Amino acid sequence: TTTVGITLKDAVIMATERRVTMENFIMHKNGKKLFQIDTYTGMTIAGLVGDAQVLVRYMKAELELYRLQRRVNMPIEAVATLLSNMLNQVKYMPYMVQLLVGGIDTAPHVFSIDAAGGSVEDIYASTGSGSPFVYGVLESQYSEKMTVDEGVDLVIRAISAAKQRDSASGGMIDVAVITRKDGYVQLPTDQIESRIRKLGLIL
Amino acid sequence: TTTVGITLKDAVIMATERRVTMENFIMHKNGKKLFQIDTYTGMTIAGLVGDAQVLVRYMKAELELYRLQRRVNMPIEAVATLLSNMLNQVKYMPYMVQLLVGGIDTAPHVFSIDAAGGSVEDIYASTGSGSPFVYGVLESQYSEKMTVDEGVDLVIRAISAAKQRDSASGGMIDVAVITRKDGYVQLPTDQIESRIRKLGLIL
Amino acid sequence: TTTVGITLKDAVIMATERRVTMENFIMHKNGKKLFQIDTYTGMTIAGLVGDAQVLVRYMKAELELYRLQRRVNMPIEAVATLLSNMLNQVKYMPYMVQLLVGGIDTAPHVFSIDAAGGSVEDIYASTGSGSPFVYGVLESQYSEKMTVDEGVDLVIRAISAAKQRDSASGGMIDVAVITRKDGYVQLPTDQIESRIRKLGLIL
Amino acid sequence: TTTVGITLKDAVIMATERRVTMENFIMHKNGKKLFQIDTYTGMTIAGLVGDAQVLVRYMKAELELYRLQRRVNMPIEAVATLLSNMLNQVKYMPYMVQLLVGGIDTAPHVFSIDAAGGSVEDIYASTGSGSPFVYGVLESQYSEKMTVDEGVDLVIRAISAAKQRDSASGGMIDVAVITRKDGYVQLPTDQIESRIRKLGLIL
Amino acid sequence: TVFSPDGRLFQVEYAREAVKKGSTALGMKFANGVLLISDKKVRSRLIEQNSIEKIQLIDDYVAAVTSGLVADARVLVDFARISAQQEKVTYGSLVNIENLVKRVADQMQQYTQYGGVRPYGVSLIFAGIDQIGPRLFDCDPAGTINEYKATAIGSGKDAVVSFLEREYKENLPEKEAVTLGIKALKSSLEEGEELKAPEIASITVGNKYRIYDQEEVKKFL
Amino acid sequence: TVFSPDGRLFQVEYAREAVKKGSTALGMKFANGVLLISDKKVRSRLIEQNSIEKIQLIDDYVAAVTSGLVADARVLVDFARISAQQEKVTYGSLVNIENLVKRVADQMQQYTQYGGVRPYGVSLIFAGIDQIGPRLFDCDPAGTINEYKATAIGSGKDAVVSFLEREYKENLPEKEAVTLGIKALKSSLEEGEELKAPEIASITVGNKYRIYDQEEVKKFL
Amino acid sequence: TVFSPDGRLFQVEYAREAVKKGSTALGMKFANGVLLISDKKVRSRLIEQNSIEKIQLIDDYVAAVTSGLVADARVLVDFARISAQQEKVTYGSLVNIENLVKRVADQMQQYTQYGGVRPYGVSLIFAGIDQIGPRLFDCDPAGTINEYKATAIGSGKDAVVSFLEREYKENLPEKEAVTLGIKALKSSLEEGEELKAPEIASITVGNKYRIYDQEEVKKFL
Amino acid sequence: TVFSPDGRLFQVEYAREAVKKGSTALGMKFANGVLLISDKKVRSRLIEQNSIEKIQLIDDYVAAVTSGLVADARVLVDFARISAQQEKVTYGSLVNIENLVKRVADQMQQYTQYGGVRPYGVSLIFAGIDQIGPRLFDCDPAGTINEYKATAIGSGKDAVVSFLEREYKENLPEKEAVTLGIKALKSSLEEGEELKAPEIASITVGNKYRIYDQEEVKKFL
Amino acid sequence: TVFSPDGRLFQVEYAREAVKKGSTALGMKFANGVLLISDKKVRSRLIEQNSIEKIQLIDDYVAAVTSGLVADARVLVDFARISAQQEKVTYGSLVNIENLVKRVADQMQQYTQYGGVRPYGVSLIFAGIDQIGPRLFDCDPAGTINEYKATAIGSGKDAVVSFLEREYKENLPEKEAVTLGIKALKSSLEEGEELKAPEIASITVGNKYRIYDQEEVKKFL
Repeated sequence: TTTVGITLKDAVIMATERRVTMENFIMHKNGKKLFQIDTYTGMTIAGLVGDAQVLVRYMKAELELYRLQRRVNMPIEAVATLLSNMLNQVKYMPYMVQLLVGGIDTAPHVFSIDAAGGSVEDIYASTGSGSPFVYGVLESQYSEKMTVDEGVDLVIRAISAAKQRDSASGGMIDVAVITRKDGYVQLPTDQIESRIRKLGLIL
Repeated sequence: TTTVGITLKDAVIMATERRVTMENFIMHKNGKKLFQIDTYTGMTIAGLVGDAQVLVRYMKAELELYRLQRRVNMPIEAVATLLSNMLNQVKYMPYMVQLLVGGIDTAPHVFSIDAAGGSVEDIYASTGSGSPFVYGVLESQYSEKMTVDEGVDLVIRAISAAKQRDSASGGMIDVAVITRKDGYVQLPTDQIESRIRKLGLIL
Repeated sequence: TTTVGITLKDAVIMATERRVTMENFIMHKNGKKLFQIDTYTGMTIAGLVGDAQVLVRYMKAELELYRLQRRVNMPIEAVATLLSNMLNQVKYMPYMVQLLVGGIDTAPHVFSIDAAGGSVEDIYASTGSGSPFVYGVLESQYSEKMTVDEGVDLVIRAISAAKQRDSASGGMIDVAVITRKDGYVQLPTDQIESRIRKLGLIL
Repeated sequence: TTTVGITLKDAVIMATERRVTMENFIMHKNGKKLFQIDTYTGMTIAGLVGDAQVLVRYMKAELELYRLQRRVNMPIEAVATLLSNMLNQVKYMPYMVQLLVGGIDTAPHVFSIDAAGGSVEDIYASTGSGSPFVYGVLESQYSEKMTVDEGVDLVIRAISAAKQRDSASGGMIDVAVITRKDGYVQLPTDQIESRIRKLGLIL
Repeated sequence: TVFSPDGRLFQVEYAREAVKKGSTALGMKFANGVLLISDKKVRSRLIEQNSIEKIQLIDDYVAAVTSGLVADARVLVDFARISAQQEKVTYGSLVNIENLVKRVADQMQQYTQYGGVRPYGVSLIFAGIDQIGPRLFDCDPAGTINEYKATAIGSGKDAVVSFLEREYKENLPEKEAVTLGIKALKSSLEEGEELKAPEIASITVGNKYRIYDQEEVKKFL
Repeated sequence: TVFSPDGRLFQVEYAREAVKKGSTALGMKFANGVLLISDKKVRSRLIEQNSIEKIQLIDDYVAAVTSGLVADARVLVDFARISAQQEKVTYGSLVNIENLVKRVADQMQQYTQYGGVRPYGVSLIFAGIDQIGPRLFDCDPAGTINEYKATAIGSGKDAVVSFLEREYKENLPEKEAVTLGIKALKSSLEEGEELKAPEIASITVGNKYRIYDQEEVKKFL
Repeated sequence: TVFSPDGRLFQVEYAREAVKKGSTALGMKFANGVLLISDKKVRSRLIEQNSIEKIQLIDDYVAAVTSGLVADARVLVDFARISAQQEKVTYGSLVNIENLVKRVADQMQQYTQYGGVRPYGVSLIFAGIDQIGPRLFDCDPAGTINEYKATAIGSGKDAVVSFLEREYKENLPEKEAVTLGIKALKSSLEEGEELKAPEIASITVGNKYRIYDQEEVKKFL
Repeated sequence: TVFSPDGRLFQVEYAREAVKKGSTALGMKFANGVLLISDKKVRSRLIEQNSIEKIQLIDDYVAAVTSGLVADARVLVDFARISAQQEKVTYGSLVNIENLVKRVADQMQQYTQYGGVRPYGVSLIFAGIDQIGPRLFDCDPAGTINEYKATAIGSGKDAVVSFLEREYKENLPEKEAVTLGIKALKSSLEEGEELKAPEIASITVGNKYRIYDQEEVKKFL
Repeated sequence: TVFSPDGRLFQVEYAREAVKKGSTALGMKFANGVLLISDKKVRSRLIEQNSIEKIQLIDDYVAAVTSGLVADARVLVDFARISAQQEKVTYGSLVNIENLVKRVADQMQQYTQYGGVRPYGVSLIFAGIDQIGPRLFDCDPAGTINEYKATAIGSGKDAVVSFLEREYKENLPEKEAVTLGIKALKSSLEEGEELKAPEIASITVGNKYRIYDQEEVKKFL
């Protein structure tokens, strides 16, 4: 699994690969690991699949019911605190996942949540098994002054560099850009294939 | 993790580093491990992250509800006794943390609380993995006649000396000074960088 | 840990050291392990710290509520029987402590209570890890005809001899003398330092 | 531990030593292991101490409440059957003891009860760790035609012979003689010391 | 069981009306000791007199005499026995009789609030020896405790109490206190009725609880 | 079930009114033994006489005869049997019959407090041999126990008790006590009614419980 | 317990009618300390005066005096003691007496909503020393708390309060406040009645709770 | 609590009759802030004025003023505090005050269906600062919520509301809104009554909750 | 809630009498879409108009308008929201709105059998888009569901329904259906009353739920 979250000024760029693997065996070449939880909020799952899908359904219900009962979207620290309280109440019969929550609430935020409920905000985060290769690219090429398109090209370079050296990562890259003006925008396959083919990458 | 509490006359100085690590791997270079629980009271967490954050949320609720119901802040021995009763009621499905509670209740106090609920008051305490290096500095350089600024410089020297020799400790130092006159004062980043750069330290 | 109880005619002398240790590491150089449970009754804890502090709070509540409901202090055999029934009701999720209860109820008594609830009365008892050195001193120098001051000097010699040869024992010695005339009297630090310095001991 | 029960015509002689030991270490040189449960009935405990003391308190309550509700003392087979039903209802979270019950109900009886509730009546029984030495003396010197004083001298010889060769047995011997005429009679220390010194024994 | 506009509980008053139809009983403190005296009006010759016990033992130091409905009295005596043995298991001995009386009376009070249960129609007298010495108590169907020195319960309460605030003096011996209690019990009866042998029980400080046999009572008549 | 202003429980009084419509039954203590006699008025010729049991065994040492509502009587006999077997499992034997009667009567008392249940309309007579020897008991729908020497329950109680306080003497043999009980049961009937064969059961000390067969009863008529 | 069309709870009003028949009690704050005074009308010479406690201790810093039905008062004092010891176990000390009063009064309020239980007919006065110093409270059978400086409960409440809004001044010493409370308690009585020795209890800031002995009260008369 | 043939709930109407006997209270929204004003009619000189709190804090951003029965008001304020802290534990902060009011009012509605419990006789006013800014709410014993801009509860509600639909204007400063609320509270009183010092509390957007001290209120009179 | 001899449930009839006092509401199906119109009679100028929501959203595809008691309406809307989110968690999407209405109405039916609870005095109108397209439902306090094409609930139901069985035609556009609903809502009012701005909400097939803003409604007047 490979999972990236990038905070830029007025923007959150989150992206993944799509491979589902059974111990060495590529069971599914097109998974879905990047979800829209709320209008300005997306989470991204890694780890076991069934636990993570249950968490996605539950958080879509909780955030939509919150939005209906309160007339304004849930803040991102409250989303991450809600997942922290949920994941920590079991702790011994645990959900074996790790999650990223990214969104806009007059400030872009990326929260990284582990299997026991420790939510930590950071300017860029990455979960999965291909995580250290992404962290290797983002230690050397990330800058907080980048535009949105340089951010998308950076995350495509990071996940491509993780796909070259991790065997549990691969497939098409799903990128989603979250802004206040346009909202949660799932970038199309054609633009991502154009950026992959343009930057000199064969995926 | 590295965590210091210092009792001076009319003052409590508590401080930490900021690194969150997964077994050798620096997951987050800016955590938050020093919290304000009450107007004159701060705790400081070490150990597992999700358990410690749940304890922080619970103790903020308990101390604020106590303050509203009783019109006067909770004494520090009652805060530490409340954490002792809370942590000891599980004891077998335990919270795997260790905590410091420091505050002013017409006397400065620092309580050290372990994972099973044994609260012991001491004039200076230190929790975390970088704990013995801090205890090495504080055995040789602590004096009860110090001023507040000599105390802040001492805790900066202790956490810097722990950051040099522990790999699970690092990052920016968060210092908070608790007095009766000014209250809980989180010292700014610029003053701490000025004291680090002034004392001859590169962090 | 080192813990002594001595029965003399019309007197009970109980005393401890003050060191709290984490496997080789002196976490706290001033603990509190000698408590006053009732007006003529004191217990003394050894073992795990959080369990023992919970037992101290519970027994203070039970003996004070007994004294209010019944207009006369609880007999010492009933205190030890109450701790025996309490510690034995768990027995499998146990409190891992060992306790001494000493008091005056028209006869001086010292009861030794283990982690499973076996209360045995004896004329002198000692718990902790430095227990056999105390038993070595008390086998050769205890006499039932001693005065109170010879008793206090004896317990200071016993705990000093345990501090020389046990690494988990150390610190200042807390001595408390329980009589019918004066009650529970915690002896001051100055008198104990005077008796330590007078008998030729460096602590 | 060493524990003897002897049935003679119109008499039951039960006796013990008094040592309480922690794995090699003589914690208490004067325990109490021979108890009076009812006016004509005494039990005798061996094994773990706290479990056995809880069993003594419970059986004193049950036999006294039986005597008040029914105007006549409980038969000995019903005492042993009551302990058998009590000890067997746990069986997996067990009381780790072994017990003797002796008494007069127009016939002298000695019942031996183990940790799982198997009560067997016998003419002489012995529990504890020094049990086989007592059984060695009683196989060769017991006779059913003995008087009460020859019985007391026999049990003193048996427990002395167990004290010579078992390290977990020792101390003063407590002998109690149960008859219909005199009842439960705890023999004094002076008579037992006179019989020990008279028979040529140093204890 | 609700309040009357006068501020009264009617089921408790009617329970006291059920108490006023029981056998007359006395409790008298004498010099280091307590007496309990109960009337034993066995009407038929067919009732076995070997097992009519009016003075119930709760402990070999503590006894009680009941009046009112006899079935609720048997229930409260059984609860008092189980509570006494719980105090002996938990603590080791029974230091104060007053808290045994408070546990029985807090059982009796609880049925004077809850709507799904009627009050007990029983008044009790407790008596015994504890560390404060000889103690005597009276318990009222509302759950009301009063520590006394001489008292009566039952049908002829007012004649006996009216006798014992003019004829009772403090530190009597045992035989004089028994004789005073017997002539009190005769003062409760109207003429035509002679006392058949009542039941008398005594305890002194240090000893256990001694119940008088038959010919000693007939000598004390 | 609440108190009347007189201090009375009305459901217990009405339950006793339900008891006064049952079959007449006797219990008589004789020289080391107990008798139970019950009337067996089988009206129709169509009722099977092979299995009409009026004297129920609770134990092969302990029996009971009931009166009142027969369904509540069957329930109380089943509870008495289960309680007797619990005492045999827990202790090993049944030392006192009185505590079996106290467990049944403390079952019967409990329905005279709680509002969601009516009292039992059954009076019982217990009888048997324990370590105190031959014992005979009577249990009243309030839950009231009285140990007796001769008693009756049912419709014709007062004629039988009024016969047995002028015709009963203490240490009769078995045949004389059966003959006295049969003429007591005839003294309960008015003229026009002849006794069809009643049911008689006896126990002596040491032996088990012996129920009389048919031709012995017809000889005893 | 339902609403009246006037907007009233009738069982609470009738409970206050039950409170108006209790013994008169005072609480007075003096200069760093609190007084509690209770009347001790022992009528019979047969009531033991060694153990009549009108001023109950809940803690060696906190005491309470009750009025109304004495059995419900005993229940509420036992609940107050258990709640005080729960606060000492959980926290370590008792920082505020007001929350002890709020736990007792939230026990008393709960029975004024639920239909299966009647309200408590008890008014209480709490008093003691905490970190805010000397504090005095009054608790009403609806569960209503009022912090006071001088108050009375019981039968003669209005005479004592009417005396203490014309005769009470703020920072009295201990002896002057006791003398003022005693003449207040005399002002409640009508003529013909003389005070037999009442019960007075005091606490000052820093010390524990001191209950006056007998001859000091008779000197203070 | 059942329906009337008119389609009415009578216990809710009678609960509103219990609400009409409380102290008069105001809530006023001013320019980025909320006011709560409560009347403090302390009658006796013996009531301690240091701890009479009419304006209860639920949060250092959220306060409420109650009217009606004061014990049920204390219960609902404690439930509001525990619910506020549950929202802070679960989510991290209190984003909307309206759902706190909906949890309190859904507690109050639940007792207007179930038959074993009476409704609360309390009307509340909530007030505070959330992400939608200054918000003011009113809660009716049926459990009915209305968001307002100026309101009153209690005895003199109609005089204050009738004053505030002719004298209230939208974006007042703080001092003008306090002065308008004080003359509204004077408009509720009849002649002969002068205001002793009421309790005024205010909050502005960004700051915490500020309760006025004594001499500022006496200056604002 | 029991049967009348006519075969009627009286608490349901009285609950409908409570429904006849609510605000008038319309639901109208137009060409691929549903309308909900509610009257917004805000009387005082002090009620905040920013948060008076008469048309509640249960889902961004499904909305409901309530009439009757507003507190029970808030409870039923909260139950409808939680039930909708349970169907989204369990299945993944909300395929049929009719089963959401059946879960709400089977909650409302359950209180019309059990004796310890009164019925809901609320009638609801559900509306939304599912796989069968635009659907409109009405729910009656007995728990009775009827799928409609145009309906009204509240006080002026019969004037609006009587208007819409002579003025309603099937496949109107959105603006014509809103104009017809507004003149229906004017047909419910008597003279003297002018419509202040009501609340109108619409959904079309494929889109989400669109609530009209203020100046569009004032243009539609």
